[PDB]
Amino acid sequence: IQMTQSPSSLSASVGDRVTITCRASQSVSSAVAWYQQKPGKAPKLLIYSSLYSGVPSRFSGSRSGTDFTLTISSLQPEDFATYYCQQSSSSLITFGQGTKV
Amino acid sequence: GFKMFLAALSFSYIAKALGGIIMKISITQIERRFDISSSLAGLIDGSFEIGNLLVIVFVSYFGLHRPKLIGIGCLLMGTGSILTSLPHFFMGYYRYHMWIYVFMGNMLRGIGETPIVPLGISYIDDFALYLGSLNAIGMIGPVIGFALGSLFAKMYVDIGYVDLSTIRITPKDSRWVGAWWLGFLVSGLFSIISSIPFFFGFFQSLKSILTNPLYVIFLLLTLLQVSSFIGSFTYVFKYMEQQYGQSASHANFLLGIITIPTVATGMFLGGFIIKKFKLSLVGIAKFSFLTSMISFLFQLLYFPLICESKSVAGLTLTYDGNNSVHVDVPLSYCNSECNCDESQWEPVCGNNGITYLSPCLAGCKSSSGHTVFYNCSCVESAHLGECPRDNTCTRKFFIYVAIQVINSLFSATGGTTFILLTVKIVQPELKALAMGFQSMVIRTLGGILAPIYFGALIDKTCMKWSTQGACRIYNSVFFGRVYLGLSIALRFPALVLYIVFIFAMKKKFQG
Amino acid sequence: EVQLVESGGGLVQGSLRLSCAASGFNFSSSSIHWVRQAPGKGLEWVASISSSSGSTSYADSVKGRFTISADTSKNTAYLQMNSLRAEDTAVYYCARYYIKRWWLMSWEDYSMGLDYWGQGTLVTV
Ligand SMILES: CC(C)CCC[C@@H](C)[C@H]1CC[C@H]2[C@@H]3CC=C4C[C@@H](O)CC[C@]4(C)[C@H]3CC[C@]12C
Ligand SMILES: CC(C)CCC[C@@H](C)[C@H]1CC[C@H]2[C@@H]3CC=C4C[C@@H](O)CC[C@]4(C)[C@H]3CC[C@]12C
Ligand SMILES: CC(C)CCC[C@@H](C)[C@H]1CC[C@H]2[C@@H]3CC=C4C[C@@H](O)CC[C@]4(C)[C@H]3CC[C@]12C
Ligand SMILES: *[C@@H]1O[C@H](CO)[C@@H](O)[C@H](O)[C@H]1NC(C)=O
Repeated sequence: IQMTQSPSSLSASVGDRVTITCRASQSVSSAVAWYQQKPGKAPKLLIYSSLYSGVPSRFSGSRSGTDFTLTISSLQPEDFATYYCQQSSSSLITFGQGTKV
Repeated sequence: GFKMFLAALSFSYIAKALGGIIMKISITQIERRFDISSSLAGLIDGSFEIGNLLVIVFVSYFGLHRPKLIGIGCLLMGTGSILTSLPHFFMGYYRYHMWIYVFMGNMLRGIGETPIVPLGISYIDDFALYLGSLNAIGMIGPVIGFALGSLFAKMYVDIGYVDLSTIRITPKDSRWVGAWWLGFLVSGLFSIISSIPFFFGFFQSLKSILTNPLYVIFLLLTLLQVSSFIGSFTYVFKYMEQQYGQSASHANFLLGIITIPTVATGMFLGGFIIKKFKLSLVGIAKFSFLTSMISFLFQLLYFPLICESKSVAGLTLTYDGNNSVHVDVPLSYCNSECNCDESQWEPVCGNNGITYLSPCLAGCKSSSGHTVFYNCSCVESAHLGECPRDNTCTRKFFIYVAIQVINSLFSATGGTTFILLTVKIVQPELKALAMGFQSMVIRTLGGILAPIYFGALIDKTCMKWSTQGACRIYNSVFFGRVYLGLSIALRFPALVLYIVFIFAMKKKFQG
Repeated sequence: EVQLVESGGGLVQGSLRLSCAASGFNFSSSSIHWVRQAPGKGLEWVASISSSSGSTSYADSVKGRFTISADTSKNTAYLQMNSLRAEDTAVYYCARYYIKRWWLMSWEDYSMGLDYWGQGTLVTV
């Protein structure tokens, strides 16, 4: 019902491991989604714990039951944008806060 | 006034249900009287839906004066119910293409029934729940129809024209015909009296209905289930009579006492389960799926309840009753000398428990008149009544009756959800067209076809024909296998489609 | 060839009717959701509707003044605002759930994240 991302701003270099974690406060369910939104563009679905077609094999999602985490093997210059975790239940759609750079 | 219209519409529902029941219970009598096959009887049964289809499209586009048009419809119902009774007066005495009048009477009855449902609710909601009460009062009609049919099937067809002290046959015989005409005439007069107190863009929506995969899957599923239901209820009386050795009147009465209270309680239980436990749409789908599964399992339970073919010398046995066998059966020495038309339907079984086709074909040489024969060479004393069914078939018949009660109850609970599980999946502004298209598809493709292709296979299972006229002996094993396998093959793909529907409906977004 | 075009973004003192024309998929087995993004802020869900039926879902901020509809024949979805006070000046996206196309059988799956979005119209208050 509600999800929040603590990291938000996250600076790193080209060779670095990026970790974005957000927790489902209420009505926990496995229907979690990961979107990458470039400045001034529409968001892009990446993890959703399965790789979307056409997404490079460096984004990964996992959960222990409440800790939904998105990981990037290497932070390329092409993915320096904002990220949102999304809970998509039935009759309810909620979004996180936003994790950039 | 609204109260007078309510009373008149209640009487119209009673008359409609009574006419439907009267037509349904008289089918086998029509087959016997007119010497027609079961496929032709199914065609006559589907002529009602043919007549309804010929006129539903018109009313669906015009509204004029609704009470007047409803009265005209009920008058046409009565006229069709009497037209079908007319061949009784227009024919000679029954001897133990006149069915065209029955066909046209059924068509006229359908044309007359068409206006009552839509125009009635239009007038009800225009000037002002009511529909449920109207159905409850119309449920009185089946009662009256079943009682009258049970009473009239035990009265001879030529009652009032014969002394009746000379009728050799009995209701348990395969040549008996009841007074079905009276039933039809009574329904016609009731409809006429009900009539008396009365005269006092699109194709784009059609595309959307089809473009909806859930609607199409549910339409195919409901079509299959309703076709199976129609093909089972059309020949349930005939199947019971030819499978368990029951008379037409007894079959009508017992099927009525099975159906009336069960339907009356199911119509309420199915609609109360949803409102009491607050079923969601997927919950309603699972409810209907479970009811369909239970009904399918009970249909499977009918298969062990198949009585074996009667021991008949000439069809299932050799003419002497020594070996088993049904066409071009050779003559035994004890029977060859006494040559016979080889076509004499004279059911006379021997104390050997073996039924024989005719006293000549049995080798009998003397007759008592209660008729007893003597010196029957190939019977090794006879009795004119053919040997009846065995205790084992009687216990199977009792189990069949119980399972029929349970199946009828489950059917009602499953049906009520269907309609509720076909509109909630369509836009509110488009529900009327969804209901209408579903009605056209189910009524046409079930009512017009299922009786015909059920009767065709039933005739395929026949073993002795009259004159071909009406079937005399049915292959009981083959009859049961076909009559139940067709329903099973119509219900199993419906089940596979239900799960597909549940699989697809769940993942959907619901507000 | 899935597309989602939004149009109807204009300055308002308030009411506004915005549209999300769709293409490339069977509209009947789909749903349309509106997402609000204030300038410099994050994504916010506004309203949702199912296309097979009249089923709709709404957000807490917008219940008494927001309406959403869908015309199956037109293959588009519509959104209405009323009494536009100075808090709905964001950009409005329209998105659909993922749809599976085994054979000709088309069915959506809400368990899958939005796989196709819209460009967006800027509503000015
Ligand atoms: C007993 C048998 C015949 C029952 C029906 C089974 C088969 C033929 C049915 C089951 C589900 C059906 C599909 C359900 C929905 C659609 C989408 C529609 O836009 C085109 C037809 C199409 C693709 C149907 C084709 C026929 C179909 C595949
Ligand atoms: C003996 C106990 C189980 C009671 C059984 C009652 C009888 C009447 C049965 C017949 C059909 C059944 C329903 C069939 C399907 C559903 C949907 C789902 O929500 C589970 C419960 C529910 C709603 C069932 C409740 C029990 C039920 C109503
Ligand atoms: C059998 C022959 C005539 C072909 C019939 C084709 C079908 C599609 C025709 C015959 C009867 C027609 C229906 C008659 C009644 C209604 C109810 C109305 O509120 C919406 C239109 C609707 C649903 C019509 C749709 C088209 C229709 C269903
Ligand atoms: C049976 O057959 C003859 C006639 O064929 C009859 O007269 C007689 O009484 C009976 N008994 C036997 C066995 O002849």
